[PDB]
Amino acid sequence: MLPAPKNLVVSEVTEDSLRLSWTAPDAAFDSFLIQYQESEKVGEAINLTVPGSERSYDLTGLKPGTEYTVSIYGVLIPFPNLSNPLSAEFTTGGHHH
Amino acid sequence: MLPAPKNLVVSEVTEDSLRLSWTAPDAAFDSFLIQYQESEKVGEAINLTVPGSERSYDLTGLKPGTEYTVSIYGVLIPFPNLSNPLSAEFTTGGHHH
Repeated sequence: MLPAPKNLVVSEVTEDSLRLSWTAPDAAFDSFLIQYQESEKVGEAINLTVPGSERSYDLTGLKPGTEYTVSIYGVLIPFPNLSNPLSAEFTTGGHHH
Repeated sequence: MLPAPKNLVVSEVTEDSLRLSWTAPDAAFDSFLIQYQESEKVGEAINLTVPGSERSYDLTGLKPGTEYTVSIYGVLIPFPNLSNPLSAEFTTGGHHH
């Protein structure tokens, strides 16, 4: 289990936008996943992804006087799993020039 | 350790091309990595990736009467690792209309 980001805060609160900020734990991430949605309306979260270098993000296109539930996760993208190799030597037709 | 693909074979041998074929083990892959290079020339492998649905691939742009070392690996792309979420409820300015 990777440690969660810490201290999710808001600033630059307007009628249609919110600046999110957070702090990195003792592990670096490739990305942060930010999920958000109106706390009351029935429906699905909107998913945003930002590079792991980032510590703030501006949410935009929001509604005035409205509560939003915001969740942030650290994301680590593992290297792919490789099998053992299978090898052969194959030779094209004709003669080498 | 994922099991290797099996039975790497060649067909449609021409002066400039080789059809590779192989068999899947008792595990499915997202992709196969195919590395190939002239067996004798000093230099780097060429890396090709094909979807895990595939069981043959045509190597092209080759030299006549030339031996190529070919290696194939199964590739599995894991789901990303997620931290625990950190959540908050934030509220935009103004009044709801």
